[PDB]
Amino acid sequence: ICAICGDRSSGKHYGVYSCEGCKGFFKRTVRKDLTYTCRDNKDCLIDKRQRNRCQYCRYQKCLAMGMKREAVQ
Amino acid sequence: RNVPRICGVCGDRATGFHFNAMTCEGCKGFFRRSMKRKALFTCAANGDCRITKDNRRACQACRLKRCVDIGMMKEFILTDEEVQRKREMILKRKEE
DNA sequence: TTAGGTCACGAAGGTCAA
DNA sequence: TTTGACCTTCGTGACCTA
Ligand SMILES: [Zn+2]
Ligand SMILES: [Zn+2]
Ligand SMILES: [Zn+2]
Ligand SMILES: [Zn+2]
Repeated sequence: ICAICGDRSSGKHYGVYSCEGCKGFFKRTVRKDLTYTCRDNKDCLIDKRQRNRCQYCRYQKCLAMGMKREAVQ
Repeated sequence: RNVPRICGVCGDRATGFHFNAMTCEGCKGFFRRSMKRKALFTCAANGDCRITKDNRRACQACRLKRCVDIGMMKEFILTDEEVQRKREMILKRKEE
């Protein structure tokens, strides 16, 4: 179970169980130091279906659920 | 030998001695590969994490350095030579 | 006694078809 | 230009023979 979007979990990654999606999105995010801006209240609901709704809140949750940046290379 | 079955690297349960120090079956495997491969670990932190049965795999550089401080010796690691050799003599003596 | 050999598992990387 | 299902490496360690 992915502590981020919920969808199936390939297994832990950068410190947290997570789907393949939330893995790539978190890698790409770091390796490129991308920065997103929240379209609304910054507490958007993140799940399998609407995990792409807001990049800011997605990534943000990743950190929140404990994903480490230095775990990425 | 009667000395506590506790690994001096990670506090895990030790299965005895390995390359001259009381260690878990995991740190043994580690310490050897490390030397045989001549690896160069470098600790992100300030070179001083605490090795534990659970975090160990976190910072290799420190694990290794720790292996080394509790006395593990490379001396005890068979060369590539030694091995091939024995492996052979024994194998030939399979001659039936 | 411990040594090396196994090898089934992570967990990091990467590829590219949509 | 992002996704994410899939695939590639390789370090791990529990077990085992000797
Ligand atoms: Zn997810
Ligand atoms: Zn948002
Ligand atoms: Zn140990
Ligand atoms: Zn360290």
